[PDB]
Amino acid sequence: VPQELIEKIKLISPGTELRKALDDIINANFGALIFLVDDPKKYEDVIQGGFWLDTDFSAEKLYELSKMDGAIVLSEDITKIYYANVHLVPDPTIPTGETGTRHRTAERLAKQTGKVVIAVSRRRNIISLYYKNYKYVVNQVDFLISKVTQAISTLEKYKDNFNKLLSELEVLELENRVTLADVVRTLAKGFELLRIVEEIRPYIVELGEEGRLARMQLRELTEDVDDLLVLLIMDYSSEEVEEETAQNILQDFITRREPSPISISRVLGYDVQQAAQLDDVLVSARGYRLLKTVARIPLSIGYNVVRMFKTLDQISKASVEDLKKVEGIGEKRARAISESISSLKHRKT
Amino acid sequence: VPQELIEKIKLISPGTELRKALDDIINANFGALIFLVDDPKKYEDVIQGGFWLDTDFSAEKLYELSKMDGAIVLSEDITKIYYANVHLVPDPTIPTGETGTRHRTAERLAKQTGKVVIAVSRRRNIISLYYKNYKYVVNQVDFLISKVTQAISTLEKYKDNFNKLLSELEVLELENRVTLADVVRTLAKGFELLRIVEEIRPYIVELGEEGRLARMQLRELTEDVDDLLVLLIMDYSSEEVEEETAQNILQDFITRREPSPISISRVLGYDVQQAAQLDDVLVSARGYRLLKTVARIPLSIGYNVVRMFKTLDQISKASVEDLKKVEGIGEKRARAISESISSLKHRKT
Ligand SMILES: Nc1ncnc2c1ncn2[C@@H]1O[C@@H]2COP(=O)(O)O[C@H]3[C@@H](O)[C@H](n4cnc5c(N)ncnc54)O[C@@H]3COP(=O)(O)O[C@H]2[C@H]1O
Repeated sequence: VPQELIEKIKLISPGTELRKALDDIINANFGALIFLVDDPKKYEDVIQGGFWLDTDFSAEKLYELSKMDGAIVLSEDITKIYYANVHLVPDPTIPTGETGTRHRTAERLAKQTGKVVIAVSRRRNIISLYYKNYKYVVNQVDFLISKVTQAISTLEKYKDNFNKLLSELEVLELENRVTLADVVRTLAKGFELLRIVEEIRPYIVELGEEGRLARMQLRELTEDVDDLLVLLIMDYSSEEVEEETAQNILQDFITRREPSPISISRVLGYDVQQAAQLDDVLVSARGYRLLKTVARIPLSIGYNVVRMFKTLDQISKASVEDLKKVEGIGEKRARAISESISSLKHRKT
Repeated sequence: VPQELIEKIKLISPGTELRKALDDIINANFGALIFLVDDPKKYEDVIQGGFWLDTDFSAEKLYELSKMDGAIVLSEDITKIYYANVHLVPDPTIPTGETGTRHRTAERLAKQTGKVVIAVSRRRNIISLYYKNYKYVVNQVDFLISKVTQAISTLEKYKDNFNKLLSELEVLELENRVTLADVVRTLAKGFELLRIVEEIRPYIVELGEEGRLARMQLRELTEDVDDLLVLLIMDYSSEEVEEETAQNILQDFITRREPSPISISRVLGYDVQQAAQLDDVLVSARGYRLLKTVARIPLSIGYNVVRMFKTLDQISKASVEDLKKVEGIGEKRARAISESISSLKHRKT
């Protein structure tokens, strides 16, 4: 959905006075055909008859005017009502796949002038917005809320399985018994989880102000998942990898590439052709995840720590004095690192 | 019914563009509250909100605008539509005998402003017109046509009886055997016939263009009745009476006074007590009726003939030579008088 169309869709999203008027119109089963233009004079060839109003916009005014047949013309910023009861006459030769005089008119006029035209039939509860060559059907809140609520419920389920996988991976990581299969399984679940978020995004945007709670729920459920996934990529990829490369790996699996076991392992730098092989590849975390998340060690400085020790296992075998031999690590960083790892190994294993 | 009010009625009578619109409004069961003013700027105290239109009036525009709630404001000559969807706020203290917000509003505004206010309820088919302290309910054509058709059919009956009484009196006149009862009976039916005409007149006016055939029918039926009644009064009044005085006698019995036997005989100049005495009084026609309607002799000249011969009876016995001794009667008029009378006697008696 082009950013261009997205901007127009906001004009009729829950929260706007315009949308408030369209909802009333739908609730009353009145129909509507609205043409948005800033300079009516320039479009006098497509606008016939009706009443010249040139008055300040209001949702109540639009609703009342919609009781009359014909079309209403508003300024593009929806601050002025120019005409009411007009006959819109776009070029008949313009191709259109719409049905009925009202929708065929709206599409042709939108294509012809490059402006927005809103159509609402009396029988249905949807709002059809035509811009240029785009057509976007806007749904009622009830339909959206239902879809969004089910998606959120679905996400809770994915997140729960994700936390179960992560907790088990945590134990293995601390015991240095991690296999490629363990990592791949955790990443795949994390990728699948973030995909759902991406897919439900448009519904939430279309919800406008009625999507505030939904946004809060999504944020609470996926708060630190992206970072966590990036750190897993950095900790288990075949060879050293930057936070940028990892972040890119994440974006690829959430959209383009499909999160399949082999595909994920392959992108991580492992040469595998069968899923069964995964349980045969032993891997060791570099330590980035634990250093940043638990030890609260900045990634930049973390590269230094991994530079010297290579793996979390070797980092947990170092002492305060030993750890301080790394640039950026003082008695404080050294303590945080050492104490945080030792504490986890005692509580988790 | 005041003339200043009859003028306003014409504004919504069948045939006008305004009435065409109101008929449609009624057919669609839309309601209507129309305010007719000349200077829109001067009523900012009773007119609130709505849309300023200042556009040319048309029946279709009014109809379309009546779909919205509220009132419409038109110019007094029905050439412009000033406002639509407005809230009318007349003084609440002004007395009103109307029921419902719309009609109470209409009567108050008309009284407060001295202007015309038209109200139409959604459920009923009558147009209520308010002007100053007047209220006139206009009916649909179908209701008016039924009443008018009945009245005409009734007039046909009275006219048929008038014609029979007239032919009977004609015989009696030619034979000089007329009694006051015969005269009064004929005049009575003639006064009753013209009264019916007077009572149906407002129905005819209210029919507007749709009353053309009705008017033609009333004219054909009562054509020369008035003249005939005036001539009878002149021929049978106790003492010589001027035409104007006869016409005034007619006007009175057609509106004010009641055409009862004794009453008519009284006004004719005969001192009668009981209606049974009428058959006892013998009277002789002066001759005006026959001289003017049959001999085509102007009243100014007929006076001369009566002045000399005194009665139709004597006139019928006068020779051409005798008649030519009268001022205004030459060989031509003498022949016409003599021949027209001898012809009637031969044919009728
Ligand atoms: N001051 C008041 N006191 C008690 N009830 C009140 C009221 N004001 C409004 N209402 C109630 O609301 C109903 C509908 O109001 P509405 O404006 O839609 O629909 C109205 C309106 O479009 C028109 N109308 C009435 N008075 C008007 C006024 N002063 N100015 C402009 N339009 C008026 O006639 C329609 C029907 O009138 P109706 O009385 O049958 O129906 C009224 C009445 O039952």
